Amino acid sequence: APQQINDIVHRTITPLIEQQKIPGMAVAVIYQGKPYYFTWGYADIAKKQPVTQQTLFELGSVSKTFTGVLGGDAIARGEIKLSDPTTKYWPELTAKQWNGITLLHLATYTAGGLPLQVPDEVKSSSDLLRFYQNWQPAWAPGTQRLYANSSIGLFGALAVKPSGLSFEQAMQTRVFQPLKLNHTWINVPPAEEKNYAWGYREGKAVHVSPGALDAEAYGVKSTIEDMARWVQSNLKPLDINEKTLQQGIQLAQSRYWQTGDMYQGLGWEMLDWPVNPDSIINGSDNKIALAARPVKAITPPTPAVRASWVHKTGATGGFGSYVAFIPEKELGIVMLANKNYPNPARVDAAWQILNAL
Amino acid sequence: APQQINDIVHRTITPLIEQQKIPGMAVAVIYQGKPYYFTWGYADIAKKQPVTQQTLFELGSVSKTFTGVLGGDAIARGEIKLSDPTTKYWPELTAKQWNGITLLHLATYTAGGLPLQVPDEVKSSSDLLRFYQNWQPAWAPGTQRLYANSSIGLFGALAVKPSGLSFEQAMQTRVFQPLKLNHTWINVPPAEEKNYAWGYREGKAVHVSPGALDAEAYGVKSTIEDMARWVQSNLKPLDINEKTLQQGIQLAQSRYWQTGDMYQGLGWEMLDWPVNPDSIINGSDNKIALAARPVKAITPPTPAVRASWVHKTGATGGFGSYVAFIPEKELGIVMLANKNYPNPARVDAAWQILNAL
Repeated sequence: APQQINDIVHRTITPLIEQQKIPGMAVAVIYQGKPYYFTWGYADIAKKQPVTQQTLFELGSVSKTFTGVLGGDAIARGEIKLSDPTTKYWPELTAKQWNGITLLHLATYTAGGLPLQVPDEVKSSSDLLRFYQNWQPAWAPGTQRLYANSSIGLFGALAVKPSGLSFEQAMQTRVFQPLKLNHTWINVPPAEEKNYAWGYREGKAVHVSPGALDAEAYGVKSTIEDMARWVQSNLKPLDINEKTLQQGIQLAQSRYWQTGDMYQGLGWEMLDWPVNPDSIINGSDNKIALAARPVKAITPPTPAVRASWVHKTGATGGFGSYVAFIPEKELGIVMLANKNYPNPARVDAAWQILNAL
Repeated sequence: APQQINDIVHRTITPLIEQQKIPGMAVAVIYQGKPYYFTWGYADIAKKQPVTQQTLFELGSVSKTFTGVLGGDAIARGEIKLSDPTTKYWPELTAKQWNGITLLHLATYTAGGLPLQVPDEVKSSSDLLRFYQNWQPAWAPGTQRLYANSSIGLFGALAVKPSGLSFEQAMQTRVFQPLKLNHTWINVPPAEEKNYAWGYREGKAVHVSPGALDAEAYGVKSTIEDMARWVQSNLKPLDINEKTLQQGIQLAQSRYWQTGDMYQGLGWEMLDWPVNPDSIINGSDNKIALAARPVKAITPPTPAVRASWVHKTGATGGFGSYVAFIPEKELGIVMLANKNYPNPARVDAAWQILNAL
């Protein structure tokens, strides 16, 4: 680890952890293409287990970059089209509303108001179908962005339908595997239970709860080393072999919509680089991030731009994560914690390290 | 040349030739990746110069494919965006109508009615400026497809604006060169003069006349060997060294609009495969080909599909050409003639062969 890196790291993360009261944290820095790992604290507080590079953390919403790529793959494979209507994959989706609602809308929260979370009462696929059928939109599709699980989640489920595979089976075989994402799970196997960190909420050890469209919207668990690869991959997709995956990645970072200085990709989110840290930091605020905003459509879209600050935050009840990278500079970082803490906090920490280069 | 290539070729072309009365022709077939050339008659009748595979032909509208790839390149280069307004690149293009006219519109003949041809009285950049200032649309941008030189021609001129290069310089350096098209010209160098075929029209030997936007709309001259390479490339853009050329290519075969069973790409046209010969044969007729047609917007577009029938016809006063390939089959063909003869004749001929495999 080059000093300068170690430096900004200690400088930056130590206070974050102390301030936020974070139990365990793992950090990776991709500098000029190479990763540098940092670890601190506890995965299991009472069992005194440390956070190692093999520690699995709940990525929460970071899962969405996965789902977005997996769908970019499906596109690249010719199996689906963003331009297709939802009903084409869910025939029984008879409601009119569904009319002009495309895969694209689902994928980018522009469907006109689908809910952030899927009701906890919705258990069966059946429940699920009532749910979607009975939903009426507030806006015209493609007019306003409203971050929602029930949206990109549905997109996930459907995007794998042609493949004949289960969401998780496609993910595995289509992304993890090819990428050597050996310790990435939707479901964590017994073999890895020992490495599965505990989330902490109000001082209680906790694990993501089960719910509809979870795998798709927030079910991925990973290690920093994996997240590191995840980063390199996304940083330089041209280097991956699977042609479809390689294309998928690029599709996920293409710009489909604009809202302010942000661009909505598939799963991912981008801003031009050089960025204005404010925008990023403050924008991370759920008060902004979770809000309903009017979108500008990019017709036709702008393919993945090298000069962007690409990134994503995610949270579960006991975990908080963040990802970001500058494709043009071959630089990025990944931060995973067993505590859900203020986003803005995560992004600023991110901004210091990276800004220090 | 495997027999059943030579066969179907002789079987099909030889007659075509007799039938249309074509003075010289050159054909190439791409089979399983490899190319196979066929030659016939003369290039220079009077002089009795045989068509060779070093013989240059005016591709007319086939140029447009080059224009399209050059165009997708520039976008891969972050140099331009299809979603941007024309005025952005030609600021003096102030008239209202130009309003919501994007580069996309321009590249795809979807601007609302620009004329097929640029009046020949239009000589200066000035003349050119009046022309477009005074042009009044027949429809709203993005509603109708109307094949046009003045459309894609301007797309080509502007797309190179930011690179600072002349249209030709950019093409040479950006496209011809990296592909090794050593005998492809917009303007023919003296040393190539002796290999440059004459066109024949009404028993007259003729070469394309100069015109505004000619380079961009129909200015290239090429050989079959080169055209071959052109074909291969297009068949497997993923093999191109140049990242931006490589993307440009796949950008040029993305589906932006649909009209009938056809999809408008950049320069290129495509249909799914298996294709219906009728539709392709009959569509090739100018009565249809040059007719406005309502387009359906592909939102967002469909990235290049491998199972497609991709092609383009082209002509100048004394030459007729055609190209078609099936990326999924590693199959394609090129027909170059020193005479402009019925397109449907070209498409059928082409179909026969490709259909034979």
